[PDB]
Amino acid sequence: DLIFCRKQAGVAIGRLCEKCDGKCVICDSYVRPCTLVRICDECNYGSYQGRCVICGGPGVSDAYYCKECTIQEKDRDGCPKIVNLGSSK
Amino acid sequence: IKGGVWRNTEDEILKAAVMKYGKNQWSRIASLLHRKSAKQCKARWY
Amino acid sequence: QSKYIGTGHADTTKWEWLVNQHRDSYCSYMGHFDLLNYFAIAENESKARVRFNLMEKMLQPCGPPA
Amino acid sequence: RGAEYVSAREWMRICFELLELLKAHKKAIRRATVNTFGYIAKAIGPHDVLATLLNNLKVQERQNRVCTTVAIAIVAETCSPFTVLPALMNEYRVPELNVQNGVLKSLSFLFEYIGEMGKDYIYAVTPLLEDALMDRDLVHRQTASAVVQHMSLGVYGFGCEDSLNHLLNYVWPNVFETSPHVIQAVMGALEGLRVAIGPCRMLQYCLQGLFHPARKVRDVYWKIYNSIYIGSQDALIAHYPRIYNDDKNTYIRYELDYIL
Amino acid sequence: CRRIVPGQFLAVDPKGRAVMISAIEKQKLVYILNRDAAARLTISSPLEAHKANTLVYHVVGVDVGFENPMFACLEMDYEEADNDPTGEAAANTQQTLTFYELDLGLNHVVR
Amino acid sequence: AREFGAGPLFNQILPLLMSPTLEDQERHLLVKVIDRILYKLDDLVRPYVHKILVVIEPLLIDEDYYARVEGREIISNLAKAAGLATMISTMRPDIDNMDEYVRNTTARAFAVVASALGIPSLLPFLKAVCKSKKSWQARHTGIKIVQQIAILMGCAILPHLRSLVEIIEHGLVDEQQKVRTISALAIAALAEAATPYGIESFDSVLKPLWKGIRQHRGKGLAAFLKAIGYLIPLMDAEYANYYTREVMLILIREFQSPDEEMKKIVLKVVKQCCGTDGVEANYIKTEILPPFFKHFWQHRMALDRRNYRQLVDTTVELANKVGAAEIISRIVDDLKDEAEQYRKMVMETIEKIMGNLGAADIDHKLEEQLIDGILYAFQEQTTEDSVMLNG
Amino acid sequence: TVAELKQLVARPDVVEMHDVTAQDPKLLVHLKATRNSVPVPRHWCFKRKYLQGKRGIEKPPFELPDFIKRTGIQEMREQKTMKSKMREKVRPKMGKIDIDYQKLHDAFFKWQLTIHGDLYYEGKEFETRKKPGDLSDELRISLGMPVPPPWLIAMQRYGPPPSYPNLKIPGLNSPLYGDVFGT
Amino acid sequence: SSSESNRDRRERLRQLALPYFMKNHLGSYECKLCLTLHNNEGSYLAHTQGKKHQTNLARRAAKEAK
RNA sequence: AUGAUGUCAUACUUAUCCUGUCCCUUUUUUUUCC
Ligand SMILES: [Zn+2]
Ligand SMILES: [Zn+2]
Ligand SMILES: [Zn+2]
Ligand SMILES: [Zn+2]
Repeated sequence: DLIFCRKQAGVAIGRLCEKCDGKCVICDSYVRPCTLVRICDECNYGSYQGRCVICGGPGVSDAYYCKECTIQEKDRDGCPKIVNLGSSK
Repeated sequence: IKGGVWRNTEDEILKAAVMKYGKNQWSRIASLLHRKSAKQCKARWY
Repeated sequence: QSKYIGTGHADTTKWEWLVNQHRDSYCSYMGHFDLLNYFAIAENESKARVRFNLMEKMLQPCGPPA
Repeated sequence: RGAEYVSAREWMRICFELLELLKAHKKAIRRATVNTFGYIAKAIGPHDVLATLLNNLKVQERQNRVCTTVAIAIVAETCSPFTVLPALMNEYRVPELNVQNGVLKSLSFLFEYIGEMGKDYIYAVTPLLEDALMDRDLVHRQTASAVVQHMSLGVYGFGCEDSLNHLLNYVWPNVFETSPHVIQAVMGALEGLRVAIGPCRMLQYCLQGLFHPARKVRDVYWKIYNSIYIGSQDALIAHYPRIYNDDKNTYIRYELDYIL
Repeated sequence: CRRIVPGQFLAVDPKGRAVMISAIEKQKLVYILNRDAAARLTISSPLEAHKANTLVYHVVGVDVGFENPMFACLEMDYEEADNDPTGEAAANTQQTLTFYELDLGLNHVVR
Repeated sequence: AREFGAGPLFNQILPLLMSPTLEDQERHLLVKVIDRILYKLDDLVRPYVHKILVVIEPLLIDEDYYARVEGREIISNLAKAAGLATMISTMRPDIDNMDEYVRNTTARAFAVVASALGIPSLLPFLKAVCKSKKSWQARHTGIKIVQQIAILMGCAILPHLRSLVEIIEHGLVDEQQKVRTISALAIAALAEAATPYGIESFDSVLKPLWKGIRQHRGKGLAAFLKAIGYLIPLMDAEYANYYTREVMLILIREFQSPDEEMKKIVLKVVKQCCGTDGVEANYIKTEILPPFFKHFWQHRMALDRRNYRQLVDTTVELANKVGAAEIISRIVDDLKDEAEQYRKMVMETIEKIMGNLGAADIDHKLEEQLIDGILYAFQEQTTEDSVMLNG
Repeated sequence: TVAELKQLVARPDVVEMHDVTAQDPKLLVHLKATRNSVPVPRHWCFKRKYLQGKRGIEKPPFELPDFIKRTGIQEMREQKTMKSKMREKVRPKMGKIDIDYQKLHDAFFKWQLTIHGDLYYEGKEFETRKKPGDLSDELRISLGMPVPPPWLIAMQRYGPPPSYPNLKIPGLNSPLYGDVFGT
Repeated sequence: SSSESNRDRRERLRQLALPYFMKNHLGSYECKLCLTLHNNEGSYLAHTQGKKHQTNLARRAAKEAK
């Protein structure tokens, strides 16, 4: 019902809302923000400008990856903007 | 909300509790069980 | 996983697994300047002709399937 | 910020009041709560407050216990855990099981927050993980495995791999099960162990399982072997063993046998 | 060094509009370059040329002045060779030369 | 699932999900069971596909949003679950169906299935449909399908944009009206998801459109204005100089129509046309602003929702060009107006404006009227909301 | 044939019962005998789901590493009425542990398994690592011999045991230090 | 916390009424005849107070007496 | 000496949950008069 879109990673910076603000996306954790999130403008566009990567609210900050997902190199896969398995809006 | 079906665990624990405390103290026995009241424990005994 | 080449599964055959590790070895050879140069030294050719023979052996190796 | 203006007695009372704030149905409440608990942990110092954490009845599940666990972590950071560990490790002794798995979680988050500093304490935790990973009940194997994970990412590159191999022994039997949380746990485990130990040892545990007659073993060992395969696919080359060539196919890669 | 991961072969347009990066197999990516308002170089978002089961011998930039850029990709398909138990596809299979055309307006890369 | 088979289930379900007395929750739950069983059954559902969609397509048009995202999800799972030819061969007879309802919701259905199985697979079907010579209703449907594909897929339309345009272009000149209207509308949706790229793909479409801009009365006109509106940001500031300067006239003249569809369109238009970097301030300041604040700022608008928002945005952008003190200076006096929602509107407008441009431009007296306005409006609050506070 | 398949391997012992049913035995024969690789765990074909609580009910709860034992925390940790608990909140006393931060800056620095060839499986604990030639301390005490165990004097006369034929025990054919008198 | 008192009180009550029931190295209750694991001793006791647990003791009774 | 079938029951897991959210459902026989 909820899974990654995994379109090619662009240069656009990730945007998280109030709620999701502190979370590293994949590890679900708050620890050691280090690197930065990138998603395609196909996932981030228009009404998605400054949109949350998750809930669909306005982004108040930018997501940072953990060090855990860093060494395991998961941050380099397709754009980790969750799509519900209906549309994205 | 508290009401519901009686369970072998609740029923055996009711046996032991009645054995230990005695017949006239219901509030003490209802204290041990969950989702059941004193009236229900007494009427369930008798 | 599927769209990631080299993905295995329970039904994976010998032939496919070994031809995989072959092709990956060859991409490593194309990759590392030195080890390539070692190959050029040992069997005398150009760096070029080496890489060329490898690129010929990419699809074949072990030969036909079963 | 200030924290000096108020006497310690007031503080510890604040603690014993903070303890039941963890019934909150909201996540941000618990957030601020734990971080505060760390701050006052700095204002006082570890032993008393971590003892007050270990007082916990564990009474309900999540919703929460494990928040107290997080407090044990952050408290172990705020002043050196280099002090705190023996108390905890002793408190695994207690026969009550849910708090045993509790302190296992405490180790997990603990290494997650400490990172590099685990280059020492690995040894201390190693035999206890042995006791925990050896299974009383599944949650032991699971949580302990998570500990092995975060430890395994944290210690990377510092030369402690040996004991991590030893622990990998006891990790290895747990590979088989259908329980989602323990199987995904074990997956994270063996991934961290992949990066820490290096692929060669992993693959040396994953070879024979690939072609085994049964379907189960192949399903799993191929899942593992894929996890090992995607990352570090570049470094695997050396470790594929020698496999003899059959009739129609040449399975020997002779390039590696060119000798000057 | 990977099989499918780019960085292996590298080409760029004479006008420097778009640089094309490529692996040995399956992945050929393009970054478009334009100087900023200050004439300082800014890089675009990537694109995807992906073509399944295709070996890339070499990639060379192509000259088209102020046009939709072209790229010369040497390719070969082994999918003919894997499904041919006889071994005929080992021979009788010629490496395909393909020119990809980047298109700025449509902002994708079409064969 | 695998045991009972899809036949008995749907036979015993579809009546319930069809029930006239159905709840909200009960509906949603039956939707859940349909999903969960359709994660398993794959080849089995082929006979029931239409028999499903007939109940499900009403989920796509609904007041509830979550109902809509659910519906799109389960039709995605159904189409991908079944085969392409299953879907196609299934859903043809609903194209010419007398009722337009089924035609519409069916169009959104094709949108969903096309998101599932991709545009190029389904193209020849469409491209065959829009050229159907039987009757117009079909072509109307297929064009609507082009649109709903534009909305759903959105940014991802990009590769096949050319072929899509090449399909739709033949309807702009058709003798029937609807087909023309909905056509140009679909161009609009395209370009809006086409945000700037692929301008030349729309190329051959233009010259008729501009011509039509002259001769049209009524809704179709406004529709063209919608299309052209979303187009202009995609043109070159030189060609779009001329073309824009032509659009401005009609844009002016058409402020006054009572049609609210009209006012929406021409509004967003004014945003895009006059928010163009290649437009001169003074020309807007003279020609536009006085009629703009005259007709557009009224208590018909603000009570509505979409008109409220869009109005906010357009005004914000006009501020972004002509500057701050103008707009604010004209709308300050309305902070003291009776109604709330209106005060809320000008209040959030001032908020965004002073957010972007900065307060430095503001003079003294107008600043007195500012602070007094903001206190006064803040002193009467019928509801609790952030707009006044953040403001 | 499972018979002749055993002639094609350097260590045919690796071939087992279900091995002959493998989809590719002609390889797995060559893998399973690979130099340093380790065997698959044995808990499958046992339907018991990898464990039971038979031997696991006699285990100790836990025992600390000696480095943590010398510290002294063990005695500090060890009860309370409810009103004393609400008194413990109103009264409260501080510093019950009162640890020495020097000591816990000392132990883990100043003071402070298995190789790769092993892997754990379900029931295995002690046995492999009491064998012919290897006994426990106390039973030495009952035996009462000062530092062969004396019935390996009779393993001279009557012969090497049928049960453990590979046997060597000290002084006879096995040419011994501490406890372990045979291997 | 009130919940904590119940756990304590329902262990002691199942200790009074209690030779087979025990507690493993973890905290769970177990019947050493039947090899069953019980979430709460009272819940476990009921299984311990059941007619199946009864039988398997008699069967092991006979099985030893032979 | 733990197989299968049962809507008995209790523990337990996931820093999952509990506040986010309304924005393109606007669908009709073209039809706003110096
Ligand atoms: Zn995407
Ligand atoms: Zn969010
Ligand atoms: Zn992460
Ligand atoms: Zn029993």
